[PDB]
Amino acid sequence: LNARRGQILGMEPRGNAQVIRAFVPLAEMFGYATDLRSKTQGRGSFVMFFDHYQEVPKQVQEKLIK
Amino acid sequence: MEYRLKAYYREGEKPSALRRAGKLPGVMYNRHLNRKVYVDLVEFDKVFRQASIHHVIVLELPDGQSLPTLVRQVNLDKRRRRPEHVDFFVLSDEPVEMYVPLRFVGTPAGVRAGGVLQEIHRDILVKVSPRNIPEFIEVDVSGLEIGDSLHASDLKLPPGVELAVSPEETIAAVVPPEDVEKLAE
Amino acid sequence: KRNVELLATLKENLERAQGSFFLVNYQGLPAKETHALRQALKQNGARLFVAKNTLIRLALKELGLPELDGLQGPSAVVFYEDPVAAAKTLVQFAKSNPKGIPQVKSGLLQGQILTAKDVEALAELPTMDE
Amino acid sequence: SYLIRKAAGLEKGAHKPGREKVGRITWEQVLEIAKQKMPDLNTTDLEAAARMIAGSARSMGVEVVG
Amino acid sequence: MLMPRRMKYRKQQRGRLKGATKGGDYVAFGDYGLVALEPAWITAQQIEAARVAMVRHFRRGGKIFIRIFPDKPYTKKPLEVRMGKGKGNVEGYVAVVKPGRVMFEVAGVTEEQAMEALRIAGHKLPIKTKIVRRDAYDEAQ
Amino acid sequence: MKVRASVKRICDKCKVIRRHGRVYVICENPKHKQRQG
RNA sequence: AAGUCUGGGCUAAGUGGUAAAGGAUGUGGCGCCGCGAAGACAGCCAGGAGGUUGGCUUAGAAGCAGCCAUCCUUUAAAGAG
Ligand SMILES: [Mg+2]
Ligand SMILES: [Mg+2]
Ligand SMILES: [Mg+2]
Ligand SMILES: [Mg+2]
Ligand SMILES: [Mg+2]
Ligand SMILES: [Mg+2]
Ligand SMILES: [Mg+2]
Ligand SMILES: [Mg+2]
Ligand SMILES: [Mg+2]
Ligand SMILES: [Mg+2]
Ligand SMILES: [Mg+2]
Ligand SMILES: [Mg+2]
Ligand SMILES: [Mg+2]
Ligand SMILES: [Mg+2]
Ligand SMILES: [Zn+2]
Repeated sequence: LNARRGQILGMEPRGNAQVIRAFVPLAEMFGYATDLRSKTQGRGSFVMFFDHYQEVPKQVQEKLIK
Repeated sequence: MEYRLKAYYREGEKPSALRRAGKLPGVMYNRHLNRKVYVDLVEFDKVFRQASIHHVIVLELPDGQSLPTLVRQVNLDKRRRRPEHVDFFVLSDEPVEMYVPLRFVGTPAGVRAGGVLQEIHRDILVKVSPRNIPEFIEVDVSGLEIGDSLHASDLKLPPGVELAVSPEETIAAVVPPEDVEKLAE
Repeated sequence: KRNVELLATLKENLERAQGSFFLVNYQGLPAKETHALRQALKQNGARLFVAKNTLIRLALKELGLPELDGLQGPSAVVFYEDPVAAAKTLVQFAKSNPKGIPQVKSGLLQGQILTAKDVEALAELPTMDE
Repeated sequence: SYLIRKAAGLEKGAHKPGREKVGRITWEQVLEIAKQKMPDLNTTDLEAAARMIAGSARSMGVEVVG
Repeated sequence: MLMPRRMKYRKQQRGRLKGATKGGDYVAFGDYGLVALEPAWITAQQIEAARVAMVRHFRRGGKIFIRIFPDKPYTKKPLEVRMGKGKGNVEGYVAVVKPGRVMFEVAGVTEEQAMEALRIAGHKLPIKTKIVRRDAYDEAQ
Repeated sequence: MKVRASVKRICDKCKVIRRHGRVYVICENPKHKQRQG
C-alpha cells in the first residue's frame, strides 16, 4: 500500500483476521481488486470510500497534462 | 623443465622403516637395469607435483651417476592418499612411449552459453624420442558448442611424436551444465 | 618486490627528465581544491605535472640512485612533491605559493626545494616566484 | 549526455543491452558530443572526452560503430 | 533415485566393511572430489540428497559426477514381528563404501564453489569426508 | 542469546570469544549473540 | 604388600574417573603459501572526486525497489558503488 502512495492510519483485529486502514489515492487503486487476492491467496477483502480530494504532487500534476 | 632430485640406493632396509624416516622407497629400471632406490618424500613431492608423468626427472645417484628418468608409476596408499612407492623408468636414447599434456586453448562456444568443458583426456599417449618432449600440446576447443567432441583424430601433433592410441579416442566434450530448473522430477 | 618497482622506474624516468623538481604538503585538501592546484599547475607550468604523488621512501631512493643530491629538505609528511621541472620551472612556483596561503590556512606549504640542480631552501622557495 | 537522445533517435533504454541494439553511433558523432556540455566535464581533450559517452551509450542500449 | 534396473537375486547377505577401498581412490573426472574417511552402507536417498545439495548450490553450472552407486539391496522385517519365518523385505538400496573412496567429483566451477558444495554434501552423508583436488598423483594412475 | 551446539560467525562483524570455559559469539547485532550449549 | 624412584614431554579439564555428528582465537608442536625497513598487520591523520540523475522503470529510485548495462576519466587512489 506504500507502493501505492498510501498514508497508513492503523491496524486492528477482526475475525482474526487483522484489519488495515489507510488513505490510498484512488488513482493508484485499479488492480487492487485481484491484487489483494494475489497476496492473501483468496483470503482478502476491502471496501474503499472516498474521503477527500487533494492536490496531486507537482511531479504528476505538472506532467499528467501531456 | 629439467628437474633433478636426489636419490639414494637401498638394499636390506625395510620399506616400513624408510617410510617412518621421511623416505619414499622406489625402484629405477629399464631394459638394461634395475636398482632399488629411495628418495626423501618432501623433496620428491616438491618435484613430482609439477613434473608428474610428463617431464624428465634426473636422478642424482650418490655414486655420482646422473640418470634422466620418467616417472612410470606412483603407488598410492589407498586409505591415506600418500604416495607409497615410485617407479622410475630410465630413459635411453631410443624413442619411448609416454604421456604429454593437452593444453586446451581458448574458450568454447558451449561455455559462454551455460555449458561445461569435460576434459576426457588431460594428456595423451605418444611415441617420441626423449630428445624432443613438448612440454605442451595445444587443442583449439573454441569451435565446440554443447554436444560436441574432439578426438585424437583431431589434435595437431608437433613433429614428431606420433600418437600411441586410436584416433577414435575422444579427448574432450561440451556437456550441459547441471541446472536447478531441471531437478523437480 | 614489489609492483612498487614499477613505481621507482616511472617515477625516476619522469624525474630524470628534468633537474629542478620541488616539494610540497600535497594531501591536505578536499577533492575540489585537490583539482584546483591541479588544474592550474597543469597549466601554470608544463605538461600535466603538478604533484606526481609517490612515496617519500621511493623519491628519496629515487633522488638518491639517480644521483640528484638527495632533496634532504624533509620527505617526511603527506608529501607528494610538485615536480617543478616536470613543469616549465619558472616564477610559476607562485601558482603554488599563493594557492594555499589563502585557500584554507596553510593549504599548500613547501619544504624541499632543488633549483636548477642545487637545492634552493625552505622559505627561499616560496619567495622564489614572489 | 542527455543530448544523446537526438543523435541516434531513441528516447528509452534497452532493458537488456549487450546483444540487443536499438540504434547506433559512430567514431565521430561521439566527438561532437564530446564538445557541447564540455566547458564542464573534467578533462580537456577530445579522445579523453569521447570515451566518456562512448560507454555511457552502452550503459543503456546503444553501441559504437567502427 | 538410484537402484539397479534388474538383478539376478532379490536379496543379498550382509557382508562386511573390512578394508581400505578396493578401487576408486583417485580423482578421475573432475577437479575436486569428496572422499570417505569411514566405512558405511550409504543409501540411495543419501546419495540423492548429496547430489541435490550440490546442484542447488551450483544453481545452473558445473558437472557433478557420481562415482558410487547403490546396488546392494537392504532388507527389513516388518515392524512388531518376531524372529524367523524367512529373510525380510527389500526396503531400499545401499552403496558399500570404504575409507579412501571418492564418492562425488565436481568440475567446471570455482574452487571457492566446489569447496562449499562438497562441504555441504558431506553433511548429508553419514560419515566423515575430506575434500580433495586433482594432483599429479591422481593424473598418474 | 542463541544457545547451540554449532556456534559460528554470522556476519563480518561477528566475534568469537571464549569465556569462563564457554565459547560465545558477540556482535554489534543482538541477534547474533550465541553461547554454545 | 612394595618407589611419595630416575630422566624427557604433554595436560589445567579433577580431563584422567563412560558417548556422536558437529562447533570453537583452548594449548603445545610441526608444515606450507602471502605481505614485510622500497616500512607490512593493528589503530589513528588526509582523500574517497567526475561524465552522472548510468539508461529504462515509475509519482519518484539521484552510487543502494527491481529488470539490465558496468565503459572511460583528472588520478597517489575514489565500484556507474
Ligand atoms: Mg604429501
Ligand atoms: Mg549376516
Ligand atoms: Mg565383497
Ligand atoms: Mg542403514
Ligand atoms: Mg530380513
Ligand atoms: Mg557427515
Ligand atoms: Mg593425491
Ligand atoms: Mg586401474
Ligand atoms: Mg546453525
Ligand atoms: Mg563487539
Ligand atoms: Mg617422584
Ligand atoms: Mg575426575
Ligand atoms: Mg568425571
Ligand atoms: Mg589443535
Ligand atoms: Zn554479526
